[PDB]
Amino acid sequence: GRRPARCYRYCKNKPYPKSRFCRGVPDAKIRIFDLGRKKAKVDEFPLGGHMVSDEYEQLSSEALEAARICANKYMVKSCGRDGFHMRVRLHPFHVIRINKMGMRGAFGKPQGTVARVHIGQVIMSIRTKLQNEEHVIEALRRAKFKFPGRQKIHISKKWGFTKFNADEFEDMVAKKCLIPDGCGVKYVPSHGPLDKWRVLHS
Amino acid sequence: TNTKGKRRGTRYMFSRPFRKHGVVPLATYMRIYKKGDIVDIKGMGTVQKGMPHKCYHGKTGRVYNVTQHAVGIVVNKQVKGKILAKRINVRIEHIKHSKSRDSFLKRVKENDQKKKEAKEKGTWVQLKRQPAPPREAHFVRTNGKEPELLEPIPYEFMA
Amino acid sequence: VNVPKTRRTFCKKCGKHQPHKVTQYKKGKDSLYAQGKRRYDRKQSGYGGQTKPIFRKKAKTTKKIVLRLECVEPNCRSKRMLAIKRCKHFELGGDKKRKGQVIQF
Amino acid sequence: GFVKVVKNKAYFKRYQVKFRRRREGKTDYYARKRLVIQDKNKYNTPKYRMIVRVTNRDIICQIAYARIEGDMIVCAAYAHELPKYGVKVGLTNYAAAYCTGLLLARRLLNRFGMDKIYEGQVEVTGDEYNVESIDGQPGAFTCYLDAGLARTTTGNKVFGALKGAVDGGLSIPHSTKRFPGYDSESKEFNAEVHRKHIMGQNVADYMRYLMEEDEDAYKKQFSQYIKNSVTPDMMEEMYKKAHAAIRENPVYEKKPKKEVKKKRWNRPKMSLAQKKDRVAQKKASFLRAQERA
Amino acid sequence: IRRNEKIAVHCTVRGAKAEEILEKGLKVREYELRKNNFSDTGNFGFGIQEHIDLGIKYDPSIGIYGLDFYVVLGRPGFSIADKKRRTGCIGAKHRISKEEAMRWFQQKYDGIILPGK
RNA sequence: UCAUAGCGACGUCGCUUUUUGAUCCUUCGAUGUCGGCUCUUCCUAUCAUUGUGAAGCAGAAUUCACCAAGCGUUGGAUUGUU
RNA sequence: CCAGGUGGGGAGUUUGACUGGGGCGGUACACCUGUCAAACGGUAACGCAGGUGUCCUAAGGCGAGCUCAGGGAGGACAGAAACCUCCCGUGGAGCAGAAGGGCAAAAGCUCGCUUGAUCUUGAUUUUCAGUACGAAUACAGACCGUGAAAGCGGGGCCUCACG
RNA sequence: GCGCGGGUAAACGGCGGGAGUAACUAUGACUCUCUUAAGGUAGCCAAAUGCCUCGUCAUCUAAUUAGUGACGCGCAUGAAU
RNA sequence: UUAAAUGGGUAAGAAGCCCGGCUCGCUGGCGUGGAGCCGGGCGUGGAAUGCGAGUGCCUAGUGGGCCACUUUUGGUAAGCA
RNA sequence: GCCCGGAUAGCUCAGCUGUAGAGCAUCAGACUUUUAAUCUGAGGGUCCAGGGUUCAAGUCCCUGUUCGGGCGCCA
RNA sequence: GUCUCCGUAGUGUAGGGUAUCACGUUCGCCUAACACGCGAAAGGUCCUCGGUUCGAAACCGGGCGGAAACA
RNA sequence: GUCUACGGCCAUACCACCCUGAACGCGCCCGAUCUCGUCUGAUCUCGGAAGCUAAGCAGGGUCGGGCCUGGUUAGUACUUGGAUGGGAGACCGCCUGGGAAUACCGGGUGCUGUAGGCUU
Ligand SMILES: [Mg+2]
Ligand SMILES: [Mg+2]
Ligand SMILES: [Mg+2]
Ligand SMILES: [Mg+2]
Ligand SMILES: [Mg+2]
Ligand SMILES: [Mg+2]
Ligand SMILES: [Mg+2]
Ligand SMILES: [Mg+2]
Ligand SMILES: [Mg+2]
Ligand SMILES: [Mg+2]
Ligand SMILES: [Mg+2]
Ligand SMILES: [Mg+2]
Ligand SMILES: [Mg+2]
Ligand SMILES: [Mg+2]
Ligand SMILES: [Mg+2]
Ligand SMILES: [Mg+2]
Ligand SMILES: [Mg+2]
Ligand SMILES: [Mg+2]
Ligand SMILES: [Mg+2]
Ligand SMILES: [Mg+2]
Ligand SMILES: [Mg+2]
Ligand SMILES: [Mg+2]
Ligand SMILES: [Mg+2]
Ligand SMILES: [Mg+2]
Ligand SMILES: [Mg+2]
Ligand SMILES: [Mg+2]
Ligand SMILES: [Mg+2]
Ligand SMILES: [Mg+2]
Ligand SMILES: [Mg+2]
Ligand SMILES: [Zn+2]
Repeated sequence: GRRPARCYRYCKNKPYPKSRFCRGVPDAKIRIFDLGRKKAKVDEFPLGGHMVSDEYEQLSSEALEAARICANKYMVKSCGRDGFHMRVRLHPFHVIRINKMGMRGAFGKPQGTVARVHIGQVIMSIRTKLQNEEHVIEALRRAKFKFPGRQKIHISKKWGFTKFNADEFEDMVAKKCLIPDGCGVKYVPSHGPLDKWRVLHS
Repeated sequence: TNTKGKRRGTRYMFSRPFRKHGVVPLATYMRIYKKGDIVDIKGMGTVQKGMPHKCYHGKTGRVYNVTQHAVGIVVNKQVKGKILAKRINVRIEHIKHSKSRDSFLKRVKENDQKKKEAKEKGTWVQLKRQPAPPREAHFVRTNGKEPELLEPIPYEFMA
Repeated sequence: VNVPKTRRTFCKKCGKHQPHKVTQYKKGKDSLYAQGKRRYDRKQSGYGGQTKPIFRKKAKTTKKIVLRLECVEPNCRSKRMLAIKRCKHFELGGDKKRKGQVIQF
Repeated sequence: GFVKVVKNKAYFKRYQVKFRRRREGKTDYYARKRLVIQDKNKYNTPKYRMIVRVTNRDIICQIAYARIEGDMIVCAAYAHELPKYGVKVGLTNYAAAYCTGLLLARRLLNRFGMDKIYEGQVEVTGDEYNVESIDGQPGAFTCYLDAGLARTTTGNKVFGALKGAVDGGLSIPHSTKRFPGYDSESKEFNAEVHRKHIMGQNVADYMRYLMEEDEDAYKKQFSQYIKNSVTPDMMEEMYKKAHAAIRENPVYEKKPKKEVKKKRWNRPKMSLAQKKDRVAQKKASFLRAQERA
Repeated sequence: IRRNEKIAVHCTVRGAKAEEILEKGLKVREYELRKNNFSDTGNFGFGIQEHIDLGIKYDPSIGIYGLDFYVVLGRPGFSIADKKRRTGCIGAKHRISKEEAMRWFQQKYDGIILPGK
């Protein structure tokens, strides 16, 4: 019932999201996006690795389903169930239509959902222990084969999923311009009211 | 295919500018419009009376008549094959004074007083405007500062 | 719609605004001696069958309601007619609806 | 942590601010554009506005026309300036409104070099009088009454100022509806109770009645009437003489007073250096208090 | 019920009548208003069941309705918020808070509020 | 037991024109239209036969691959039938 | 001889169009909104999301007065919702309908009065070939309404509601 | 003349549906009802008439989508169509 | 909200500019305003580049198109639409 | 377009300018070996809606609402 | 393949404001006893899952099914 | 230096909280006989002047929130025109010119017309 993905590889149909017009959309096969020790705060998983794809293709949801399951299986087999955090960065908002078996009223019915990427676009995101880099490299390598295009694997210079560079991060949080908040962090500009300053630094 | 209503395709055309909805500033009302003065066509949407047709928005015309609340203006409209002169009536708040003719007139008045002053003083003076001629070979100092050496920074794949 | 049985309006004869009585206009009976009807009878005479078109299409649903109005002034009783837009349900001088009631018990 | 906040950052970021005077609620821009806008095919002819305002202490009356930079005002009248002749107590009342309207009328007429013609109504009365232009003379001045936010109800002092104007010689269109003399149910204009309110019999009878009912409530009511010994009678002739003086000389002059210094009563905005010093020394004081323990 | 019916009816009372009716109700309550009837804006009010006791006696025609007071407070100047011209806010420290409602209550009626519940 | 002797889910990249589609470019002053009978040659994505490799190939039997199309691939009942 | 009825026995003639061939199916056949449309305008497909053949003596015309959706805090019955009061509230409501635009002492709601939804000549815009219809915009001339007046109103806030 | 009223099917034609009901279950002799007025009776059948269909069972042959015999809720058999 | 590039309109003078002066039944506090008109003075001709323009009449054929870069709609795609 | 005929207990119809009735009904009582069957009672009029002639209307007259028919047909 | 309808006490059934009845089983009355009769009790998370609103078997989206109807 | 009436522009002006306010002024405040309204003088209207800046208002304050304006992001994203450029395509690179918007980090926070008052 599902056509070959090579038919829907290229983004060529004017992004067409689920909306009030796009009714009767089949429910996506992707529902779970963040996996692993999501409770991990900020430091226990310092290293951040990313799969990045350099191509303007639309990626089918089930494709990243298989990729995510594969990454999770490798993680739980090799690094243990506690020592990683899985996060994907794509949501199949684009809707793809199929015209069934002349072509009067050729506008077809939606049948799936795909996600569109660009030249620099992270797909998978992993934060884990520093000595797990060899583990994660292979984890993303095997994950790539579930994807139609050709992707690059890159170790993020930044500290985990934080938008800040790993080198300066420890000091940055030390001088209290940065605070940890759950998985992420909260940058603290010095332009609030002095009470908001004075509650901390003390 | 599409319909031919008087205001099709004017959703963003006639929208008020952001943070500008509401009561019209009154200044735009008592602007004094002569006959033969040059005005442009905006077509503010908050007033639905005396609306210019969508085509005339963002074009400039000259006034040929004046009434209680509108003015008669002449604008050249491009029909498919040629361009024709149209006389249309628009309530005031849809149009504004055009600064093009005003700037030209300011330059002309400066030219006239320059003409007055150059006569009796006897010196010959320049009138036209020239289109940015060549640039007059000159020197550039160094002050003993060494021109710093650039060098492209190396490729890194940040993300 | 609902329209009052009387209303003040401009009357051409007396040349001002006067009270007028309104009435729904009803089309009169064909003269059967007017020129076109008579030409029609002459043509339909003899053989040849129906010599003129028969509409039999009826794409409209309703009619333009015409109100015959006349000035109540005793000297001048000139009757003018005014046309109202189309309407399915027409009514003359019904009760004036008024908003603030229990709608309904 | 109970309810979503309303006045959040986004609400402010997209909040739109009304006009300055509308926010201060001092000018109804709907009616303002309604009143002042001159027709387009006149191009320079100012539509004059008789602006009247009610102040808890004073009465404002002026004749304005608006230009792009702002409103242009030719002449003004002030109830606080009124007692410089005639009446001295009883300001910001109906009689005050009529008198100051007449005063504004007369001073406009004089400063127009026109006061001699169009006397208006030298004799004061409550009936209807609308001035007319005289051929061979400059056209009669006309203007409209800029009521403003005041509730224009039959028997409002602003209409008293209007009557002062129309008796003064101004052609301001007005029906005979919004005056004390008008009867609502009878649709009639008595025109005698109207002049009673115009001149002050309306407060005269009240304050004369208040004698036999009370004396200390009398005192607390008309305390400044007690001083100047303002009797319930002798309150007609002084209004008459006020009108006479209005006729004689309505010109207004200021008082030369230049002996002032630059003693600033406010405080200026501190410069960036002051804010930085303040925040830094607050920093020092806080950190010091903490290291004290 | 159905809309545009005549469900309720009320009045707004100010002045001597207002305070005497309020004291009438408070005596009906013996000046005990217990815990949280006060509203945080400063105003408050309460409901009762039997109006006949005080005041006006029973008439067999009329029935046995209850009612609900809701008295509002204020300081001189509060009418600026309702004034037509130059309307404005009132300022923070000029406002009324619950905390001073009981203070003024006990300052006037010696009523009891906040039982230990 | 053991991922991969043999299998391959979730995905994904293709090949072919032996299905069926989509289009209507060629012919409507006509290219005879289903099937069968006969007859020739060609293709390999090899069913058998030659020679090989692998196995959860002890033998026997079988399965999976390679070079490989020279040769062979039947007789009948029912159905017009493919 | 004339009238009425019957009269495929018989006579003449018709039996739309667009269409990814036609037929069946739909109307892309007159229209309106948003998009397609590639930032003036114009722009196709049996492209997509929709709507129309009306409804309104007021849902029209004025003027005055009010602020709405929603939320919070309360207060007998009464609670998720009945009603009152206070507070916040850029409109997140309503304006007949589809949608878009526009709208806060508004164009929304409640009231007072009313018929400018009237009688006339031209001009212009809109599709346009710059024909017609329809619709619309400025005027000009009467006669009115409303308001205190400025003014506003010759139908519906504008974009369709028709020969 | 058409309507209104009778009569007429070896005249043209038509012979559907829903409820309730029997000691396994099932069905419903029986009772009621709907839409036009009845609701396929006697008989016959995968027929020259059955899409599903090469219906199923028996026989016929080594093998039978054929043939015969049998069953019939029969898309859509049937009484001088 | 912000907002390109590309792009659409207008102006770049003698029909202009400046002085006087008259007419008006429109407008009007006013010699108002505005329009119209008669005179007068202005020439360094008021950006580049190129080019001679303006105008009247009659009128055939055509009204099945297709393809190319780029933008783009439907469609899996198409020598598809 | 014309002539019209009928709308009333859940269903149909008679009808008093004068308190709507009959039935098929619904439910309940007696009645009964039980059921039938038999009666009785209660309750039930989408009196087609608005009017009007009216003391007084289901009726009489209009106005519409349908439902139905029988006639006439140049935009 | 597309489209339409429908998924509920054991069984089948109707049905936002706590699943009706029939049979199935137990059951207790009656009878000498059976039968019969009657009565009650038990009995279905209303196909599953996601959402929507105070709350959903009901409303909206899927997934399964089953059944036709086209193809 | 201000303030009042009328404004022009319509947040640099808004909103939140805090503090200061001399003189005029504006207000708050008192009363309901008349005008006028409502249920109620709450609003609206009218008549006053016992008291008060408390509120409004004005000024200032806030590492305030906004708003305005800058740097940044960045010659990046994008784009006019060209190639018998690369690449299977997807797209990318180059020539030619033009050229953004977050985040982040700075600065500012009402000017101003007319008319009229106060301020040694
Ligand atoms: Mg395939
Ligand atoms: Mg497409
Ligand atoms: Mg279109
Ligand atoms: Mg469209
Ligand atoms: Mg657009
Ligand atoms: Mg004729
Ligand atoms: Mg007003
Ligand atoms: Mg072909
Ligand atoms: Mg052929
Ligand atoms: Mg030929
Ligand atoms: Mg041949
Ligand atoms: Mg091979
Ligand atoms: Mg051979
Ligand atoms: Mg024939
Ligand atoms: Mg465009
Ligand atoms: Mg374009
Ligand atoms: Mg209003
Ligand atoms: Mg009038
Ligand atoms: Mg007129
Ligand atoms: Mg209109
Ligand atoms: Mg049978
Ligand atoms: Mg059979
Ligand atoms: Mg057969
Ligand atoms: Mg045989
Ligand atoms: Mg047989
Ligand atoms: Mg093409
Ligand atoms: Mg073609
Ligand atoms: Mg801030
Ligand atoms: Mg470029
Ligand atoms: Zn007449």
